[PDB]
Amino acid sequence: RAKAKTRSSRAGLQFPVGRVHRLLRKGNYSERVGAGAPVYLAAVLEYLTAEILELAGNAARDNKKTRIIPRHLQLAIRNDEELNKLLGRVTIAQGGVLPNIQAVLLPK
Amino acid sequence: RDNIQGITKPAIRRLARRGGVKRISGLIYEETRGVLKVFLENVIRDAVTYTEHAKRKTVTAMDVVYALKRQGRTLYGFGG
Amino acid sequence: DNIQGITKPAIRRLARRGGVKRISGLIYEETRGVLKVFLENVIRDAVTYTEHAKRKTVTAMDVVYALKRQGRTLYGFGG
Amino acid sequence: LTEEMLLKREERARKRRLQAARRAEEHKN
Amino acid sequence: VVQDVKYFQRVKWQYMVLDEAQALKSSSSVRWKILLQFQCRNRLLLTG
Amino acid sequence: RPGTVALREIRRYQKSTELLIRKLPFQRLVREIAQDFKTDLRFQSSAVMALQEACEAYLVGLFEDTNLCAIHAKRVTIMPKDIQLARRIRGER
Amino acid sequence: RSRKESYSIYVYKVLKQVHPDTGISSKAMGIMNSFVNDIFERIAGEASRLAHYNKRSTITSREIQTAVRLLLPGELAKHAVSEGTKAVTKYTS
DNA sequence: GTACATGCACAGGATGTATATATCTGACACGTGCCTGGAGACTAGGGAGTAATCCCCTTGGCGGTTAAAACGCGGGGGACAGCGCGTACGTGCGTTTAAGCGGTGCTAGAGCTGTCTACGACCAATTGAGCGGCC
DNA sequence: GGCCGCTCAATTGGTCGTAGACAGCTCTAGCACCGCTTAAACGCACGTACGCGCTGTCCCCCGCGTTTTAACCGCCAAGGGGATTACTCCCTAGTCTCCAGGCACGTGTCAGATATATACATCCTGTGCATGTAC
Repeated sequence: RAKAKTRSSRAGLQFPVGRVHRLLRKGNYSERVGAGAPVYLAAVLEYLTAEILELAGNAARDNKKTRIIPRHLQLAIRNDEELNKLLGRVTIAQGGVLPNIQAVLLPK
Repeated sequence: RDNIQGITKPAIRRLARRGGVKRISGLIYEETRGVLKVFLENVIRDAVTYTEHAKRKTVTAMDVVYALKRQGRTLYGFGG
Repeated sequence: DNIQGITKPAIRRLARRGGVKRISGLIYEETRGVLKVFLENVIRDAVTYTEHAKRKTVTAMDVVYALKRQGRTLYGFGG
Repeated sequence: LTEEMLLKREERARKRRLQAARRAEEHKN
Repeated sequence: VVQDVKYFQRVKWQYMVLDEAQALKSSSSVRWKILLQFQCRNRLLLTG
Repeated sequence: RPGTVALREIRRYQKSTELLIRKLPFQRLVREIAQDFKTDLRFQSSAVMALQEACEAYLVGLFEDTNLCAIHAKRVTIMPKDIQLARRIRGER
Repeated sequence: RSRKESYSIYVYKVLKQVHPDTGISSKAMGIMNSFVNDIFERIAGEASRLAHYNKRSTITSREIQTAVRLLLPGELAKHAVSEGTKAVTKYTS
């Protein structure tokens, strides 16, 4: 009982296992949310968060700046054939578009 | 009144040029305006049905985001 | 290797239901690739539903749930 | 039935000078 | 004052103090170019 | 020259991040299209920005698909028939 | 009063691990919160189907392992399944 | 002109249900305060227009060869019985999460403090164009 | 006829102040989450009852290998419709302002349609049989 700790810290996660369990159990996704589900899901969300942030951080550094902006996220996801399936029909606020040409356009 | 014409000829030129097209035949404008208006019409109608159900007068950013989920044409960064 | 058993005549018939006036000879071999990759989507999803159910047998429900997830629902199988 | 804005008007009017005066006394030190 | 020009200009400042006033010693300054334009009657300079 | 500054224009709007449609014309157009769904609507300032982001994105994707139609038909010049082809084979209408 | 309930702390705790030199803009925080929120709804939605598709009452690691295998594409699916099994392995002792 | 799949009824248990009961989510009425509709004044870029002029798409004649349509050559796909590995019921046992009521942590807010870049702006150096002298 | 002499109008270099917008607080307060319950229902492990799906040999219209041809492919050069870009003026989009009013949320207490204990009954699913529609 002395000194409580997060179920995230017990899993070895940043992502909030309590919050994820609370959201699963009030979202009516099941009548019985077993605690392995929110731990596993928090880990899945944390991995996808790490992958998408690392690609965005590379895109930001390649664009010579030390901050993630929605442009650096669009220039991460539209440069990855995996995340361009997972996010393949989502729109990014301030993201713009990938720079692209059909070769038939180019002069001389 | 007559607001569909407010999608200006340079604005079509620019939006099509972000889309990478080389030559705009002058036939393009009114069909592009009508197509846009019909996509707006669907999103707005859906957002209005969420707003009417919610017993509410103000269309929120959530209602347009939920209309974009209902249409499977989602938009991140406006919340949710 | 059994995809070659999907016949050039059957691919003509299957295209002719789509109303095409004339075919070209490259279509038959490329259609076999399109059919194989479409199966390599829907089967792997159906097997994933089959594995979740602890089954050895791929059921009507296993393929219906895959086709529903692929947004190409088929009425007249399962329920 | 028609004077109904007054009980809204007074609640904003008393806020105007109070917040301007509050900010004008962050200017104390 | 060199930035918020409209938002000063809309109010009729009747009489002006301008202070440590060596700041206006060049006509090339955007300060001098702007500060000429406020419709006050009397201008008083506090040159240290 | 013509078509060369039209091509050089592509790289500027594909690198740059801002919205290309004018806010007030778009804002009035949303309210106009809403009038015969309901009178006397209020629109939150964030909602119309979201609707504009969705509409410019929908058109940019439709313009790529339009460019695909034209260039497949060996044209650098787009035509309304490219939009009719795309809006059919999209499965929309 | 209402409260924003965002994932902002945790996406930042992860950024500061993967790129210690790099920060998050307020609009990119929005995109990240949207991505986490949508993937949670996508996975938990499919997990609720996967329970009733076997008429099981619970959801557990196997329902979400299945939902990840269905929803995610190539390499990301095996990586997410590896991370979920690693976290549950540490959590269960 | 044919008879296997449809169409109507028996047998019967479960599921659609009524009466009886306690209560938390929803309705209502109150106001705060957030903020959006309206609407004003001005800026000055976006847009439309007149306009010049350059070049692409469609067009029409023509030559090539591929699919169509026909035909010959010949076998594997649709259909019946046995084999034997799975799939669907039902129970005991209890693993597993429920649902509870506090103890404590950490997550969230508004704001501060600290950037701290990065931008105009002012301030002082020092330099090139402006006009004149000389043999 | 040519070059440099004095003057003053000129780029080209460092501190001041701000404002955007995080970054990390800098707490701090509150509300979820964690802890350690009391407890019971869904899941497993277990066997059992059995279609159901694999795997065997028969047999015809379908698969596949070659035939001429005629209309479609696609080229080439004409040829004229029309898109871009030249340029300036005009006007309404941007911008922030600010009001005053609506109405989204806050937030309080009351109460009624819902969950659910258990008691009914009639609804409508598996199997069988009668017989007629598409082939």
